[PDB]
Amino acid sequence: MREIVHIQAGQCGNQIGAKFWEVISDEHGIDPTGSYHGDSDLQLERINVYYNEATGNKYVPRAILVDLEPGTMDSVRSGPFGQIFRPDNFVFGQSGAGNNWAKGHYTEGAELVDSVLDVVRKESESCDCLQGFQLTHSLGGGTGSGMGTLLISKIREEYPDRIMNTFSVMPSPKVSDTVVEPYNATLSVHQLVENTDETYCIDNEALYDICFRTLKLTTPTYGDLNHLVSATMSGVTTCLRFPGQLNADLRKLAVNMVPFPRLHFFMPGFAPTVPELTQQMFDSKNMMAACDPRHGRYLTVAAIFRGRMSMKEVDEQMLNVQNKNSSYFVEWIPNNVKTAVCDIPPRGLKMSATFIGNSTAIQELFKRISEQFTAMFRRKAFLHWYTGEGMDEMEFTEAESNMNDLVSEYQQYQDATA
Amino acid sequence: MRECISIHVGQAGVQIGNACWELYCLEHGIQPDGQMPSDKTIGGGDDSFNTFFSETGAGKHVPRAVFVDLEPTVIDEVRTGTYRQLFHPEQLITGKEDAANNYARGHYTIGKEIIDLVLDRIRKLADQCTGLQGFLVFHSFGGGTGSGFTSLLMERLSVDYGKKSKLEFSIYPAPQVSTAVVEPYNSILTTHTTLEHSDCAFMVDNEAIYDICRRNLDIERPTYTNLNRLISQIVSSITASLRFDGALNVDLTEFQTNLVPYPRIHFPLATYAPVISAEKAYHEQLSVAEITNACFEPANQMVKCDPRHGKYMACCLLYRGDVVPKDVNAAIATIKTKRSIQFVDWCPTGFKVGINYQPPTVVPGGDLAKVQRAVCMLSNTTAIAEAWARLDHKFDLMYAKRAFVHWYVGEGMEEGEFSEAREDMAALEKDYEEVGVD
Amino acid sequence: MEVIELNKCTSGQSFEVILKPPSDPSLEEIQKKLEAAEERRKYQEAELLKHLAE
Amino acid sequence: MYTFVVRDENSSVYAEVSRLLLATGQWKRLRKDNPRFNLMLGERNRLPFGRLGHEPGLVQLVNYYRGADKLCRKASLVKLIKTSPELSESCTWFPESYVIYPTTDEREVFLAAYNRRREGREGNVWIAKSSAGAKGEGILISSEASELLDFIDEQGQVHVIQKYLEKPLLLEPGHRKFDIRSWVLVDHLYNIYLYREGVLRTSSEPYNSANFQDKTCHLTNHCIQKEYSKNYGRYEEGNEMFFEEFNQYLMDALNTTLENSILLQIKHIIRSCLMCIEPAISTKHLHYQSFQLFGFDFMVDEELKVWLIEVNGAPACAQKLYAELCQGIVDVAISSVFPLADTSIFIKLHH
Ligand SMILES: Nc1nc2c(ncn2[C@@H]2O[C@H](COP(=O)(O)OP(=O)(O)OP(=O)(O)O)[C@@H](O)[C@H]2O)c(=O)[nH]1
Ligand SMILES: CNCCCOc1cc(F)c(-c2c(Cl)nc3ncnn3c2N[C@@H](C)C(F)(F)F)c(F)c1
Ligand SMILES: Nc1ncnc2c1ncn2[C@@H]1O[C@H](COP(=O)(O)OP(=O)(O)CP(=O)(O)O)[C@@H](O)[C@H]1O
Ligand SMILES: Nc1nc2c(ncn2[C@@H]2O[C@H](COP(=O)(O)OP(=O)(O)O)[C@@H](O)[C@H]2O)c(=O)[nH]1
Ligand SMILES: [Ca+2]
Ligand SMILES: [Ca+2]
Ligand SMILES: [Ca+2]
Ligand SMILES: [Ca+2]
Ligand SMILES: [Mg+2]
Ligand SMILES: [Mg+2]
Repeated sequence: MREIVHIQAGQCGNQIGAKFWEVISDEHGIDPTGSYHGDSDLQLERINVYYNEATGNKYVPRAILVDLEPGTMDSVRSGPFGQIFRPDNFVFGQSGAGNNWAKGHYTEGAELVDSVLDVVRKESESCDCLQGFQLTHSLGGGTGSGMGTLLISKIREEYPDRIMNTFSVMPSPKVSDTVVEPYNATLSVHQLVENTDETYCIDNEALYDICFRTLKLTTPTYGDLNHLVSATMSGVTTCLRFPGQLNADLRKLAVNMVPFPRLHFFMPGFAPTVPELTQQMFDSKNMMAACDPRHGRYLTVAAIFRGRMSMKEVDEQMLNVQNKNSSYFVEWIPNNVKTAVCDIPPRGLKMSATFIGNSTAIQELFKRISEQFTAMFRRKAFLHWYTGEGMDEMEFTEAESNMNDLVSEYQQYQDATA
Repeated sequence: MRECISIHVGQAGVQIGNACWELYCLEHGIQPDGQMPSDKTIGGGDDSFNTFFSETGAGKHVPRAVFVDLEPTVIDEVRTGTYRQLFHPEQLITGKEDAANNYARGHYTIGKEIIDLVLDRIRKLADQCTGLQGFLVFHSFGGGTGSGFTSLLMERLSVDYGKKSKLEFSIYPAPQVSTAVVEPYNSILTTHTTLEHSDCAFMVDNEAIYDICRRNLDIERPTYTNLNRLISQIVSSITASLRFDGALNVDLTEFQTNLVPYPRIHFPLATYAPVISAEKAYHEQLSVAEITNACFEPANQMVKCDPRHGKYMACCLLYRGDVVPKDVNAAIATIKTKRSIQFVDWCPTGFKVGINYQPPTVVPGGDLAKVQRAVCMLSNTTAIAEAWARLDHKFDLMYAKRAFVHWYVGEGMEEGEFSEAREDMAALEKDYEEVGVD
Repeated sequence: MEVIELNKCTSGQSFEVILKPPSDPSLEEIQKKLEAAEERRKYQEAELLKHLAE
Repeated sequence: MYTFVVRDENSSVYAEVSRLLLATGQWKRLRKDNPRFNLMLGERNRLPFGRLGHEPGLVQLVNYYRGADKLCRKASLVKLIKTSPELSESCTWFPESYVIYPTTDEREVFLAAYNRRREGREGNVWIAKSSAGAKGEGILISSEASELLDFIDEQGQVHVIQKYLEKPLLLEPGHRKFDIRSWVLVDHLYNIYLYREGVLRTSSEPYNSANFQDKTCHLTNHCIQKEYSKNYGRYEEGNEMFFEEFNQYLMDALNTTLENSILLQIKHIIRSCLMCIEPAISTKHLHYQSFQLFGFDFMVDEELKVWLIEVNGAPACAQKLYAELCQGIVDVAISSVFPLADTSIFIKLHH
């Protein structure tokens, strides 16, 4: 009754999105046919936040799957839960984007966008009171990057008073499978800076090191990387999906986490005793973005504990980490660490701890991308492929300046005193 | 007999109101279905408990209360709870999206859309009143609705009911159970806007309530139900004089004349004792002089402050149960010899005392133990300004950087209202100093 | 220590114990501030939809 | 480990306690307004006491007692003594004093006693003082009340008039004046610890009762002896005589000891002063706890009677003694609340 509309764009967005629905469907006891087969009834008290309810008590995800090529859309339909989605919500083209942000944003994605907004509008109109949107996508490709931010912009025009959240896979510091990723990511960041309320930054190199070093998967795959993300997306959305009152809707969470409108890029974390969890959740090696928190200060933090646990012990150890490392929390935002607890644990574990941090250390990620981008743009390398789709150079100059401005802002607040 | 209407605004206001009204029903013998066997005037009456309860021809007793929130999850519990039949749906008002811990959103954006239906539903209650005393307004400082919408309604109530009195029961923000980081903002803004419309406000810092429940009830992690049940006791002991025969505080006007010589300084400190755990099969009972002496220990106050470093302007002692005046004055004289109790030069050093022979009523299954004498003291001491100093300092640290201000400007409020509200608290902190300091 | 103004009834008693003697906006104004707040919001939405139209 | 904050950088005593706590390896210093501290070494004026004890999960301690100002300033101390039954306007160890305001004011009562003793031709030399005067200035000594009542209206801050001790004990050689300084530590349990080591702060010129003009012969402040007379430093280093030397002088020159002749009265005055305020400043039931180090200033007359002249709430130690005292502060007042990892220098005054 405070509904959210989920959108997934491009290959990465759709594969991450697909398994996010696997995780939470199991948590709410929904089976691939859409029928509920659970034990408790807190699985359904807030089910309508992510599921439309239908005929004969079958719950359909309020999800819209978007890509410019049908391939990855076919695997989703072939997957374990491929059958649970409303078939009218598969909006796909045939041309693809060629790893080109311009194609996704301006030419190929332009032809397909109105069809997506048609589906979005139909979903939103069946919402007692729409809350906001969440998008999953990568920033290094063409569709989720170029078209994904086009959808965001069109969505904000029809729904300017609604919250726009994203889970955004960013370029990684050392690994890359495409040459023009800096152009795609920088252009998309400029969009997110302006048109999202909360973005969770994920990169595959950090996702991978957890899989290999921690979970000891000797040969990790995108499938393993995506299960980590999906488990984290379940964690960060626990308070939206189960009865609580800390960060219960998208707006309240944004009011508590975003002190300044542009600094809305978050570092997620996940773990795995009560003193054990709270130590891990704060460790560098549990962040899904490749930024070290001890290189900056937290402006705000949102910790979420799941399972049966002494809330007394949790409260006590949360305070011990804050007071133990007081130097890493801005002194001009009092009580900026909020903790929530949910009794529903994730499957496989019994006590989870998901971490959402708004640290100025995130500037390191925007500086990596900015250094890569300038190295190419100073020589205009590969630029003709973008101006050939109709773009102007200043559109790159503006994108570079804005992310560089974003970096100075993070540092301006990284040094502020009381 | 003059009637009082209670208005519960926001989540805290609603959930506290529902504990109070449950507690009123037990004290008066009213059952969940509104039937009061003890009431012999069927379908009417001029009794003192009628100040809070209406009556229908069918013999039901209906609280003179209105519950309002900007989202329906909380008020729905009232529509579904033990005491659902008590209220007619007209008294329960729901928006659909709340104020998102944003004062400006609850006061300006959403408040304007709903303020007027709320006033109609209030007027529906006032129309049933032969002479209406005024309003008791339960709300929180930190919520978006509790701070934003409450201040809007107070402004309107000062117009639709210009002469009637308004009392607040405010929940002051405490980080150990707080929901939002911007609660200092919402607290300063609603206090500034409400100050000149409240005749007397009883603040309850959730920190104090939280630590009492931990110390004296052995609750390792107090919940809202634990806090509200303790709160409703202190509330009930304050409103008892309006619901029972007596000659002290029988009128919302008396609360101000007895406790507030200065309009702006209308925040009396409440101290309550004894709070004893019901898990103790028995607790060797306490004296009048001991519970009375406990009224001057900061660990029993609703707001942690040091009255020793301020001055009193008024003090009221509200006893419940086996108490007689001679034992009270014995406790007072002996207590004045061992305590630091300095009144202002321009006021008499004295205590107004009220006694109600009915011992405190407890909720079955609660953590509070049935006692045979309890006392609540209401003292207007300048030491309560410590709570303003704490809030103002937190407000200052965040506002120096304009942290979170964009959320309020985005709702149509001007940055100036921040400075304006803070300057008002700066004046109030200083007026408290001219009074209670040399 | 005087004990003045003692009153008694079946439900209890009251009295006072001296120890030592001594030594708003118009309704129209309200609306005009809520309308100026609604206008500021509408101006902000307008400048956003203008820039999105660009 | 524990955390503390420094809010009076101008504190010799708490500067070195801060240095001591960091040498601990168990204490970390944050900066002024980081509120997540265990210990506050706070400022001297308008210390925000209302913001302490409200940080969840943190036992917080502060090195000042709220309300001790009523004892640690002149106008305050006079009214406290005269209006507190435990201390009695008839108090014997406090020189007859009167609060007087320039331009609740005992100017009419002071002249009553003034003429009462010129009627008896007794000594009528009085002194006026206040807590605006520093660097040894603001104070005047005379025998004509008119000279001191005109001099106080020449000011604008409230001063106190007090009978000058015309017959003080004079050290020989020298025939010089002196005052004694006792440092006392009050922990969070309100235990009153007296430092075993005091100091006699000296005058280096013979005591001339004939003229009070030269206030190097009368005002024993370390200020005016270092800076306006050249025999500062002759008899003892820095005009500071310590107890073991003063004890030998008393035995050798008067057949008595420091303990019997002076120290018993000192301990009695300390107890009386701090126990009269315990109800109003104690923090044993408070959401934060307090300690504080005080400096008591005493004068000794020729009959070996001790008199209190003032109490200092923000005192400085003597350079030879900073190490010993400042660590006693740590073990008794700080590590008492915050234990570390694992004889005495104080005299505990019972009560
Ligand atoms: N004692 C007590 N405090 C409460 C209760 N509910 C909320 N609070 C406190 O009130 C503050 C949160 O404000 P709420 O009243 O929940 O918010 P609201 O009035 O519903 O306004 P919005 O939800 O923002 O629209 C926090 O400081 C909580 O600690 C309650 O039932 N009892
Ligand atoms: C010590 N720090 C080392 C961190 C190693 O970081 C990573 C991240 C990944 F996301 C992958 C990965 C995975 Cl897991 N599955 C895949 N399926 C198809 N491609 N692909 C992947 N990457 C493509 C580019 C490649 F194989 F060409 F390299 C990977 F191998 C290493
Ligand atoms: N009633 C009195 N009789 C005799 N001598 C007196 C006196 N009052 C003060 N004095 C002397 O005058 C000196 C200055 O007085 P006082 O102690 O109050 O100044 P002060 O406040 O600067 C000391 P500190 O620097 O330690 O705070 C004292 O050292 C004392 O020797
Ligand atoms: N975690 C994850 N990342 C992916 C996956 N597929 C592609 N990516 C990432 O996204 C980039 C390729 O973008 P892609 O989604 O294929 O482009 P698009 O389909 O046009 O939006 C590379 O940087 C990959 O690291 C996936 O299945 N899981
Ligand atoms: Ca085409
Ligand atoms: Ca169309
Ligand atoms: Ca009746
Ligand atoms: Ca009025
Ligand atoms: Mg609410
Ligand atoms: Mg002095």
